[PDB]
Amino acid sequence: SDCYTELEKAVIVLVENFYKYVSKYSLVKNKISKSSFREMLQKELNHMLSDTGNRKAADKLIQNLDANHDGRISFDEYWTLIGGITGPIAKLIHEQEQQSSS
Amino acid sequence: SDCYTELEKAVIVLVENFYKYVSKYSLVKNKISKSSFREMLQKELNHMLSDTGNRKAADKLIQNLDANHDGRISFDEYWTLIGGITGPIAKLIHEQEQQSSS
Repeated sequence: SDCYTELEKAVIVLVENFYKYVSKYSLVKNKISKSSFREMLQKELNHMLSDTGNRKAADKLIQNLDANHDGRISFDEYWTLIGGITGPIAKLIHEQEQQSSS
Repeated sequence: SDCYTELEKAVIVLVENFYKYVSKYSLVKNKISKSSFREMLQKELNHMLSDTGNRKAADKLIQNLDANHDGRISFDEYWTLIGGITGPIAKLIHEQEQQSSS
């Protein structure tokens, strides 16, 4: 009796927040523009973004990925883009759930 | 009135599921063993792991990271390790919460 850990439902929810944008197998034959990652990020990850710098740290990754990428999408592509925003604010996140020791 | 998106609380929860293992700033002077990632993964991400192959897809990353890494932990280290397990099962996740079209 197992509850499904928050982390684990969350790895499910992150996998859906990406796979919603393809038809199940379709990583080349039906796919988004990589230019929607940086835009969908301003809808589904909106509460840490306002400074706009956190979004500039998405758009830097787009161009870095374009240089290497025909649009054979990889599952690893989206995951390695999220880690380029989740970084400068990453300390600040852990410190917001505390807020009592700067 | 904003609710805090599941994805976004979940990026918080992932950031906590890592930073709980350092004293806030301490990434070199107080830090975990990289051998704890592959082990803690068998506790907090337990419901997709049983096959044990998904865990061998963690331990493969550890050895790849050791060759490059004194233990100056980055925030990006943990995040790029989670993507090495979240991959072969990644399609299977998106297919499980649907289950109605193989």
